[PDB]
Formats: sequence, structure tokens, C-alpha cells
Amino acid sequence: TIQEARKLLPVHQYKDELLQEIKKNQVLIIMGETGSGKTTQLPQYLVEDGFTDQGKLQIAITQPRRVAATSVAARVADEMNVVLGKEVGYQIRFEDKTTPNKTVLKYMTDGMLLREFLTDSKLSKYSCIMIDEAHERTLATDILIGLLKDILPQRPTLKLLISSATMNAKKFSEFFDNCPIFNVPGRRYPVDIHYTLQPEANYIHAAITTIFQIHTTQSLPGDILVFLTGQEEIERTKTKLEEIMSKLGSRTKQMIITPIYANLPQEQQLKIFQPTPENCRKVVLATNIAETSLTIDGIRYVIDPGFVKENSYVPSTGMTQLLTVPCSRASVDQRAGRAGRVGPGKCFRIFTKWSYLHELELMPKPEITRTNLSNTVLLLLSLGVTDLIKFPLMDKPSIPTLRKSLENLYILGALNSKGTITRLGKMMCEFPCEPEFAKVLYTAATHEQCQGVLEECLTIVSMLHETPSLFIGQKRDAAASVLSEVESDHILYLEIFNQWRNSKFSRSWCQDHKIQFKTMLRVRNIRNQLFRCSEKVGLVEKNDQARMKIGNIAGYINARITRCFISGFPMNIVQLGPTGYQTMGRSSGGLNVSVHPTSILFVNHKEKAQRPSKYVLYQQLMLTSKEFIRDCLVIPKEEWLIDMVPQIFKDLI
Repeated sequence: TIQEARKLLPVHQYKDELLQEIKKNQVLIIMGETGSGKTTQLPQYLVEDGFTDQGKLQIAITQPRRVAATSVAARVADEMNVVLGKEVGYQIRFEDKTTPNKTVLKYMTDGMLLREFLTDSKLSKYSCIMIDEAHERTLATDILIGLLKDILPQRPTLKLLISSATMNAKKFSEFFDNCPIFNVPGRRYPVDIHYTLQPEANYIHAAITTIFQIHTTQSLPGDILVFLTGQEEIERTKTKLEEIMSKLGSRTKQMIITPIYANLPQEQQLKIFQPTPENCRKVVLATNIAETSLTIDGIRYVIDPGFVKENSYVPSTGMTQLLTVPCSRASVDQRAGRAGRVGPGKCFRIFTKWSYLHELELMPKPEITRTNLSNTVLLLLSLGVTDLIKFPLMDKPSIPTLRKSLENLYILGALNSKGTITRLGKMMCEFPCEPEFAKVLYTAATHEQCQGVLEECLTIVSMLHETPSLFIGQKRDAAASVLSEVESDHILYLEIFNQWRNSKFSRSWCQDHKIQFKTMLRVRNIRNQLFRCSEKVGLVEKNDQARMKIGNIAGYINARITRCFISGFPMNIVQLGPTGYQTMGRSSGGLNVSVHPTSILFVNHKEKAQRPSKYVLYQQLMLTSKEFIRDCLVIPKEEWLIDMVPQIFKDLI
């Protein structure tokens, strides 16, 4: 029974003591551990009272991850026994699955409640707001904690709830005028922690052996959790795991593999949240802790390599590179505590104990100290915050981080010479995307050398959001089926969606060209969001007049698109050299990047070899044993650099 397992959670004994503490205090900090029923059961408790209204107000619950916000919202819709999106909803950056006048409690990302301040600055739609996993200290949470502190004198009726770990709840108390702290402790069972003998390279090889030693010799039921560092490694480990499982057959036992990553099908969302039968051993592959929580929570084994992917800040250029780093000592200890929720557990760590003591860091650094603040500062200037380091944030950014982020906003055109937001900067805040993607859609409709290609650029920007999950198999075998001798990666993404339109968006088209069909329905959905915002801004009407007056149905129409991305991304330009590709930027002598093997520019140099290009634009940088470049674009001539961004590129050339 899913109704009686709710009463066995640790928060239920504190239920009546919670609610009387909410009615007295405006802000309350709820100390505890993740998955103790804080995030799940407190929204049902506040709706059982009159905290919202009969139907007038709402409850907003903030999750730091995208997949945590969707998966917990479906799990609550089971316990509420309502259809997801009718009384219980979620609001992701391109998914708004909420009825406008029926949703009572909705679970949104931390970045998506920052967007809510733009339309409604006092947050008049919500009754109470709960900030879950505030101890993780993301960038969008840290700004939102600072923004909510301003409007607390200005609105007395609202209730604010900060959920955090036991270690960090005192820092939030000093920040909120000596706010009272309520403690809902998790039931702690003894977890045994195993450190391996030597330092272990190729942790995914060691992890497969660790699963099988658990699965054969340990009695049912106790389930296995493996923390994998990314979304691609979960699928590679899953596919490898049935290969060994098919070899055994029904000889020893049964193994059910359950992945948890972003944008799973609805058939997979049910399979995560169901009890295993007898003689069935569930193995769960996830990335973070907050997705793994569940009401019955039969899982009793945890395997922890100790790595996490982060978007570490790059000093030379403005943006971040996707970098995998060792987890902090506080984060590793929280992963070991996942085992002992219902019974005693065992934690197998793929790193030695000497690395646990000396090599690891004690507390993770806040995300605001090493990031690109451009999307934040543009939102803070748009919202009325005129002073940048006077704002009441609990941790302040670096001054060279903020100087680099302000001068990247000035070159992008979102700020004046004084530092005020301009009409373009007000325009970039309307679009539900990065400000550099908004500059490309602005250049495509307005710029005198570039106008007329907004409909093509809306296609390419929608494709760049869903790039890693576009195609099944190798890219080149899918690329040559679609269109041959494609020089740059952005033009390839334009051709796939255009031909998919011409087949009336059919499923049968995508199997024949080896493209994931569920991805393309996400890409078409992103385009519908970006097109409605372009009408509301008015770029669509300006696009049609530029199209009605000038029509290039020739090789210019892909030259104009190339110019639109140089104005949007002038910092992501790479120059060919004797040593190799090298970042253009004047702050550094060289970064010595290289092309990632998946992108089409690597294919053109290796197979049917063409001459390498002198200048190349990219969308994403990463450091996996050397610097890699994805979503390439060939800039065939120097003059497009000096024409489009003369501020940077007259110095360089």
C-alpha cells in the first residue's frame, strides 16, 4: 500500500509540530537529510490545511536539478492520486506541465523561479515557497535566496522554507536574521564503508566486478545504487550489463537495471517507482542523490567512484567547460548515507582511504565563485538591481569573474558604455535561453548583413539544445544518409530538421536516417517556444520584411547564418596554428584545443580529407584528457570576423 508507507517516513512524526512552527514563523530552515519526506510530504500537509486557499494560491517547490524536479513531481502525483499536471505539476525551462487554474502545488527548477520574478516581482501567485537542497549551493539558488530576502519585508503573508543538510543549516540561519531551525533527522542505520587497496584507474571496469560480487553472494532483498558521472555513461554501463546478464540466463538470479537520467520515457518513469518482486535484484544507475529517493526505499547497497561532472569556469574565455572532478568529502559521505535508510547498508568506494583523507576537499565551493555570471547579471539588471556587489548575497563572486562577465555583456551588446541594460538586454531576458543564443536570433532578424535568416536560425538553436541525444549510433553514418559534404556542424543540424518537416514530422523518417525520434519532438517543442517569444518581441515581423525585400536562395543563405553566430559567440573562436587549433583570445597566449571526434569537422579531416580551416567557432568546450570542441562551424574567411565583431577582432587581426 502506497498510502501506509507514507506514515513510516521520519517527517510524519513531526507533522503537527511542523505545521504549528510554520504558522508562527515567516521563514523556517528545515534541517535534515535528503529523502526524509521533507520534499514529498510537506506539500501534502500544507494543502490539507488552508495554506494555499480553496483554489486561489499555489505552493512552489524548488529543485536544483532538472531530472529531480520532474521525477519527484510524478512520485507525488501517485501519492496524491491525481493526474500529473492537473493538481500536481512541474515547470521546466521548456516543459510547463501545469494547468493554469487547477494546479495547487508545482515543482520547478531553481532557474525557473528566477524567471518568475520577471513577470511577477512580488510572487503574488504563490502562498509558500520551499527551497530544496539549498546545501548544494547552485548559482540559481544562491541568487534566489538573495532575491527572496528583499521581498520578505514587502510581503508578510508568504512563508519561506529552506531545506538543507545539517552541516550547512547554520550559515542559512545567520543569513536570515537568526531564523529558527527545525530538525527532521533521517533514521541512520550503520553503513559499512569499504576503501579499495590501491588507487584505481578505469573505475567503470572496477564497478562491474563490484556489482557482481554483491549480486551473487548477498541475500534478497537489498538493491544496488551506482553513482555514474554522466548521462552517457549510464547508457554505456546499462548496455554492457545485460551482455553479462544474457550469458548467465536464469542460472544464478535475476537483475533488473533501472537508469535515472534526464528525459526518460513515461514507460521508464513507472519502472523506477515500483516495488521489486521476490528474487529480483534492482540495480539503479543515477548521477546525483536527490533523484534516488523513493517512498518504499528498499535499496541497501551503494557503489561510489567519487567523481562528478561540473561546469568549471575557464579563465581565458567567458564560458565554462564541462569538467569531471572528484567529489568533495561532504558529498561522498552523503552518498554513503543513502544505503542506510530502511536497513543496514554497505558502501563500496572505488578510491583508497588515503585519497579520502588527504586528496579530497572538505566542503564543496559554491557555484557562484566559478561561473559565467552573464545570464544572472542581465537578469539582475533587468529586475531593478542596479548595484552588483552591494546586493545581499551570502557569498560574493570573484571580482575578475565579474569584470570578465560585464565586458562579455558589453561586447554582446546587452549593456551600454555606462553599464545600464539596453533595449537588446531587455529583449534577451524575454527568451527562455542563454543570452548568447538570443543575440543570434537578434542578428538574424535585424542586422544589415545578416537579416532574413531567423527561421533557419530558430532551427539551429533548437537543435543545439538537444545535441548529445540526437542520433542513434555514429554521427557520420547518420550524416551521410541525410546530406553529404556538409562542411560545418550547424548546417547539418539545419538540414535534418528541414527534411524532417518535409516528411510531415514522421516517425518512419527518423528510423531510416538513424535519428532519435523522441529527441526531435523535443526539438520541435523548443522551436515552438522560441517562435512564440519572437512574435511577442516582434522579430518575426521584422524577419518577413527583410525576406520580402531581399531574397537569397543561393550560397549566401548559409553565409549569413555563419555571420549570425559570430556576433552571438565572439569568444568561442579558434585559430589554426603550427601546434594545432588555439583559442583566439588576447588574455591568454594559447589554450591548444582540439576537435572532438564526434563532430563533423573531425570527419572531414580524417575521412575524405579536406584542408583544415583557419578559423572555427564552437558551442561547447570540455576537458577529457585534453581540450575538446563540439558543435563546430567553419569560418572560411577572415573578413566576417572583423565585420561582425569589430571590437575584439580589429585587435587580433
